Amino acid sequence: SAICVLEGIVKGTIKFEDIGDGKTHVSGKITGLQPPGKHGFHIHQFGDYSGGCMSTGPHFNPFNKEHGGPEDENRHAGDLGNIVSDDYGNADVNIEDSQIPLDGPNSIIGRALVVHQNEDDLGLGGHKDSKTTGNAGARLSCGVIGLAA
Amino acid sequence: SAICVLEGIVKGTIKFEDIGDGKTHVSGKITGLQPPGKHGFHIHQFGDYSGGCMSTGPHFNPFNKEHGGPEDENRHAGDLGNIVSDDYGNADVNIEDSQIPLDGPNSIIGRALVVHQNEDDLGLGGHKDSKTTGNAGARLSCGVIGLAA
Ligand SMILES: [Cu+2]
Ligand SMILES: [Cu+2]
Ligand SMILES: [Zn+2]
Ligand SMILES: [Zn+2]
Repeated sequence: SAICVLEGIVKGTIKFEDIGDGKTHVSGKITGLQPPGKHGFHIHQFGDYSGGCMSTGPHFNPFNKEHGGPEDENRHAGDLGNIVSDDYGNADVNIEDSQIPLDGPNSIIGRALVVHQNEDDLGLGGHKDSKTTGNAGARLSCGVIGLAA
Repeated sequence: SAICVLEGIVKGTIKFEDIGDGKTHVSGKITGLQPPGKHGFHIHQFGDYSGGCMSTGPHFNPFNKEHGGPEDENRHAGDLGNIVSDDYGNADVNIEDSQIPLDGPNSIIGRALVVHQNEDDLGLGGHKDSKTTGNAGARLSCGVIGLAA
């Protein structure tokens, strides 16, 4: 098991459980996520927010692919897609994925979870930065991913 | 390299560098650390502060020893001893140690750094809890230890 306490504007505790396989299940309640709609949600390379969310670096990309959506083969391991907030800024996270293991050479422990101001276009927006960040825009919050009981 | 952004009352960014060996060097500037004098400083088992610093659990103890000081053989790997704050609450951390590696089966990545209200008696206080926590008292702040560039 692993766990992430979000720091920044958007608040919440995100748990990670080996499910497993194979797959890990990521969940938790998020609040303060404005405006309502879809927001990019990604594991980034470094678990360092000493300099703000900017210091977590680029998307976690161990298999050296382009940015995509969680269902594409051509996809960063850290590409969890979008989560959705309602009119009050509340969101429930409930995602299953098989490129974010809790051990092994490509584990996510000690990396960072990041949630974004905009929708992640899943690499299909035809923007300058579509194929790297999904054009997801500003980093609202981040948390270091930690070993949990 | 690894890094810790302190959350709680006491503020600061603590860096961890393989030095190395062998040994890792831990440093950074801390503020808000009252009252002046010695405060226990320890790596704890879980990088989880979802429930407050309490959720980081006991001292990191991979080699299954009793609590001691950093120079004892009979010592938790997480036992970094005491740091010192001046009259204004400021402290400079500068410690070298060889039981807190940044990789391997006994790495500290994804665990937690914790700083305490009291002096750690290094297992010599003859208190109920001397040989487990050093009688270090309340957890003022904690940070998850993260992978850094
Ligand atoms: Cu991101
Ligand atoms: Cu401690
Ligand atoms: Zn990506
Ligand atoms: Zn100890």
